[PDB]
Amino acid sequence: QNACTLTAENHPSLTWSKCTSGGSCTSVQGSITIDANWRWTHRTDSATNCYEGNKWDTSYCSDGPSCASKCCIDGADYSSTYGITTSGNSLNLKFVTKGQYSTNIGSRTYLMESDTKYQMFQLLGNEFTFDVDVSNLGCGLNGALYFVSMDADGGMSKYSGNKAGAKYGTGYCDSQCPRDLKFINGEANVENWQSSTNDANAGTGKYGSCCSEMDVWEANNMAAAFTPHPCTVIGQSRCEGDSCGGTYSTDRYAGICDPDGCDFNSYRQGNKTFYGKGMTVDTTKKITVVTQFLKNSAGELSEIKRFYVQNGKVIPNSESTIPGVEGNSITQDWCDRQKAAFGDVTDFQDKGGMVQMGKALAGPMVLVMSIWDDHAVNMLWLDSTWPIDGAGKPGAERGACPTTSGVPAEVEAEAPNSNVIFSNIRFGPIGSTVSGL
Ligand SMILES: *[C@@H]1O[C@H](CO)[C@@H](O[C@@H]2O[C@H](CO)[C@@H](O[C@H]3O[C@H](CO)[C@@H](O)[C@H](O)[C@@H]3O)[C@H](O)[C@H]2NC(C)=O)[C@H](O)[C@H]1NC(C)=O
Ligand SMILES: OC[C@H]1O[C@@H](O[C@H]2[C@H](O)[C@@H](O)[C@H](O[C@H]3[C@H](O)[C@@H](O)[C@@H](O)O[C@@H]3CO)O[C@@H]2CO)[C@H](O)[C@@H](O)[C@@H]1O
Ligand SMILES: OC[C@H]1O[C@@H](O[C@H]2[C@H](O)[C@@H](O)[C@H](O[C@H]3[C@H](O)[C@@H](O)[C@@H](O)O[C@@H]3CO)O[C@@H]2CO)[C@H](O)[C@@H](O)[C@@H]1O
Ligand SMILES: *[C@H]1O[C@H](CO)[C@@H](O)[C@H](O)[C@@H]1O
Repeated sequence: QNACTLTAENHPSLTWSKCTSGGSCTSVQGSITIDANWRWTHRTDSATNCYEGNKWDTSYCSDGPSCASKCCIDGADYSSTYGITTSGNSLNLKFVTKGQYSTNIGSRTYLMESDTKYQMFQLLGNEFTFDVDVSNLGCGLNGALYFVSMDADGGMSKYSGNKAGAKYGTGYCDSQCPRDLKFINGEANVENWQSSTNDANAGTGKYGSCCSEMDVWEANNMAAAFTPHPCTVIGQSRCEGDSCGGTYSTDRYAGICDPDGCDFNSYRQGNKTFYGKGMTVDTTKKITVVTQFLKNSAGELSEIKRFYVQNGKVIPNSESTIPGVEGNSITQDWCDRQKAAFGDVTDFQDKGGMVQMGKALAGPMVLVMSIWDDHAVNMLWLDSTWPIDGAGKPGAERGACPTTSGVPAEVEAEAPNSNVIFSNIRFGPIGSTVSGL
């Protein structure tokens, strides 16, 4: 995709903290950019849309390279159009933003090191911490902070058709191999475009974009999970059609990434009073979330540990109480037992498990922060009973939301002013971001 400048692109600023062994932390001046799929896509020579509603203009261009050449993405009106604001080390993403001519739903954003480069993190062996407020995030919504193995420049150095780069939030990928991206590998995803049946702005193209994914945080004020998702190809790669896998496909496991992950949800692991409104981890208030990516002596990822801090008390992750799935952290062995007790597909195992996730964590990964609703499962996998008839079966109950919650059109209409606030990002070696773990 080319880049256009009918609208100035000014990344909202966002500071974060790099911490050293001993607890000393240094302020870093970063910023954030919005993902290209939310941007205006128009012809390079006019304001005429190349993509509008849920369609491409195929009277103008009709294949990947030519649309990538004749179309561009433009700047983004962060606050008034997308409901994205920052202040200091704090980022607020609003759910539905109604402007004069348009309605924006959700957002996906990336931390920048510079105007043209995502801030890369190498997580293995290290510690990542942030504060989050999910208090205004109800059933059916997901405020997500995670890492994916995108390239720092959005793919510019790999794909000559991508002339927009990280500045315009290009190059996305995750463990769902998403096919709704309008540009992948520097080529517009216009071939075999099929409009979504329930999302007025979306469709899927011939191609999807895969890469490793570490879901540090997927949460609302009812339920939370952290989930590694390995891929048999570590970095960004293009997939084709149904072989992409991911959930907007016929066989979600048919592709190269694990679409389920090895998930830890306190509620799903059997502790229903640990996380929620006024609970041990109280979701009406700001929560500090600590994640440690531990190595074994061979240098592989052996364990993911979670701690919470609220009002100065360190709260270790809740004990999983599912019989046979004892433990409060994610390990290969724990994941084997979890999949067994829940009767779930061992795709995590088949695609390389912890060791394969650690290969991604050893490399650079992009930090992404988003807010969204779910046009496939109404977020029931996160905060409800899933499958909907599975009450009493181990693994089915994930939160206390009703099985009728989460329908995008309904939650968009009822809770449009929902929002999530990510703030106070701290990163460094183990023990460096919060004292007294
Ligand atoms: C869900 O996770 C909760 C936090 O991990 C956990 O709360 C903990 O409950 C125990 C009760 O067994 C409390 O222990 C208190 O009582 C014992 C015995 O009287 C004392 O020896 C302890 O020192 C303590 O005072 C913990 O305080 C409490 N932890 C927190 C952080 O509140 C729940 O038990 C878990 N629920 C399930 C079903 O496992
Ligand atoms: O097309 C321009 C239009 O896009 C809207 O954002 C879309 C994104 O284009 C789309 O990628 C995203 O898809 C997410 C979906 O909503 C979720 O259910 C789930 O599947 O994850 C997807 C992202 O990976 O949906 C949004 C909403 O349709 C903007 O809201 C809009 O302002 C803009 O004009
Ligand atoms: O991230 C983008 C994509 O995520 C989809 O949700 C996934 C979850 O990420 C995934 O963890 C979950 O996996 C569950 C699985 O579906 C069930 O079979 C269960 O038994 O085990 C897993 C534990 O949760 O699946 C969902 C469904 O795909 C969103 O649906 C999608 O909208 C979004 O774009
Ligand atoms: C069209 O089809 C989608 C496929 O996921 C359904 O979920 C929905 O009913 C939409 O109307």
